[PDB]
Order: sequence, then structure tokens, then C-alpha cells
Amino acid sequence: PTFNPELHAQTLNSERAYFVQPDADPAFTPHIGALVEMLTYARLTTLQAVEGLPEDQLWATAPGFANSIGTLLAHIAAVERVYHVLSFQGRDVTPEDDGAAYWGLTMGKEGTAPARLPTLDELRAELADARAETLRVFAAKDDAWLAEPLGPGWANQHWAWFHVMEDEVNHRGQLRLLRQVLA
Amino acid sequence: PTFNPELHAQTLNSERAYFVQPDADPAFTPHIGALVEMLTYARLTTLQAVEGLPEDQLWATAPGFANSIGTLLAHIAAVERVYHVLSFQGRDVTPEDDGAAYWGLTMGKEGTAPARLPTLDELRAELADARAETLRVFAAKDDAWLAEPLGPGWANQHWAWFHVMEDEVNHRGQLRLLRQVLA
Ligand code: NI
Ligand code: NI
Repeated sequence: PTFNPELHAQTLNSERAYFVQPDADPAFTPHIGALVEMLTYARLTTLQAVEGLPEDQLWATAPGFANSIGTLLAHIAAVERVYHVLSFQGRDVTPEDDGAAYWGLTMGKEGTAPARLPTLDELRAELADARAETLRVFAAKDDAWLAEPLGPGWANQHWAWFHVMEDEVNHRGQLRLLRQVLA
Repeated sequence: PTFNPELHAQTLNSERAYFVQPDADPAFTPHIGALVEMLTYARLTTLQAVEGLPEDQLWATAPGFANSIGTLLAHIAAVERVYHVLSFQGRDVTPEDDGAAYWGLTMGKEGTAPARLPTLDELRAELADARAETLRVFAAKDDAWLAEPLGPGWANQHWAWFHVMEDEVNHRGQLRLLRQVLA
């Protein structure tokens, strides 16, 4: 099996979003399944935080908030893209080889900037596309894989994917405050 | 067995902090073990965020930041205390029965305020004390328990403890920005 969205939370407006069910979906082994639930919840809460945002506020900053909502959304997707390289391809990321991801990763300070800045819809599409790739690969792996060190070292697979989730939540806390300042 | 701190990350300055090892500690069943690792990592990162903070900044606010660092640290501990009630005792929390926790939970707006505000050391002691109680109880439970609905309903045990971790990380993102504004 592959990821079936109907077996996971699709909205925060349901009791499903408040259950972590590691065996919900036969596409995933148990620890991987638990990660999928957590990643799903983190993404639903990121999207709720920016839902309805006036588009003229997307790149706005404020005192104490050096990174705009758009910058943070680019960053969240880019961290996932970076971990596809570290976790799935097994190599370190560089600005040479991974320029777009590196730009997102570094809040636009390094790497390769896009030709024009993305719209909010494009940012959400890139978030979804990154996540689709994660879930594709997760369906191919098992919990023994999750215990392995990363190819480039210094962490294990379980931590790496936890970190993708945790960093999203970290920046979503920031997004909540910035939106409130701007709006 | 009960929680042995030597079997878990004790510092962010070690490769141990970047491994999630659900079977590290015989005190815990696998999904519970994974939560413990995640909760541990979240707490280490909260403490790093406030380490060395000048104490005169503890209750300071700034434009866009209605909740001070002290308020957020009180909140993080209080959410854990609230979940001890919901998860372990099996009842809803009220301002009548859980006044101190309710004050932390609500950023000081409801509930029962302390006689005087805590110092940074006291805030960290309360964080540690709350966590000790969590780990005590986790050693008594198994993964079947983690799948159960909460007694007061609306979530499962697995989600509840995930949420304690995730909300900490959310507010730690806020703490990072506030400290940078003040300092
Ligand atoms: Ni980040
Ligand atoms: Ni909170």
C-alpha cells in the first residue's frame, strides 16, 4: 500500500486530528506510522496558521520578526527537501548541488533565489509536493531503517524526520505571532 | 525499571541528542520510549533557549510579544501538569480544582496566581518536577495504554503526550525571537 489520505486527519475540525494512530494505514510500519501522524498534524497546524492571510502581508516583516510569513513557509518546505537529500539520497546538501533548497533553508541568505517570489498558493503547493515525496519514500521503508544512522552521519533516521516535524512547529509558533502583529 | 537519565540525551552537545532510540531504556515500551526521546529533546531545546538569560528580562514583553519568557516557561510546565490530570487522573481540569496549573495554562489570565512570581531557577525546577512525574507514570504504562482514548474524551493518550511536546516546541520558537528582541 501507499499513503491513503482518508486514513489520516484531513482537517483540524475532526476528532481524527487528536488521535495518533500508528497502525491507521497499512502503507507504514509502526514508528514510521507514528511519524506520519505527527508530520500530518504539524502540517495541518501550519496551514491553519496562514489560512486566509491577506496576500499583501506575505513578505512583510516587523520589529523582532526578521523572517516574513513567506520566508518561513519557504523554509519549512526547504527543510523537508534538505532531509530528502540527507535521509533518502544519503549525502550532504550544498549550495552548489541544492541551491533552491539552500535558499529556503537559510532564510534567503545563501543558495539560489527564485526568479520571482512565490505566491501563498505556490508556497502551499511546494509544501504539499515536498510532503508527497516524504510519504512515497516512507511507504518503502521499515522501522529497522528508521533506526539507522544517516549516511552523512551525526543523527539517525528517526531523529531526522522528528526534526523536520519539530522545526515546522517551531516556526509555526513564530508564524502565529507575526500574523497577529501584521493583521 | 524506572527512567535512567544516562540512557537518554543529557546535553545538546552530544551525538546522543540527535538519535531517537525507542528501545534505549528498558523502563519504557516502544512508542512510549519514542515519546520520551522527543519530550527530552524538546526540553533540552527549551532550556538552551533561556540559558544565560539576564534575570531582569524574565518578565519583559515587547511589541508582538504579549507573553514574557517567564510567562511562556510557566505555561510549558503548566500544560504538562494539565495533561497529568487529563491523561493520568482521567478528569477535566477546572480553575476551581487546578488553579495554579490553570494560571500557567492561560498565560496568567485565569486561575490562581502565585504569591510572588517565580525566579528563572524556580521556573526550571518546576519544569523538571513536572517532567519527573510524567516519566514516573510512563514507566508504569504500555503501548496499549497509549492507544486508549482519554477519560474525558476527544483525543487519545498518544496524541495528548505528543501535544505536550509539540506545544513546548511552538512556544520555544516564540522564546527564541523574544530573547533576541530583548537581548
Ligand atoms: Ni528552521
Ligand atoms: Ni500553548
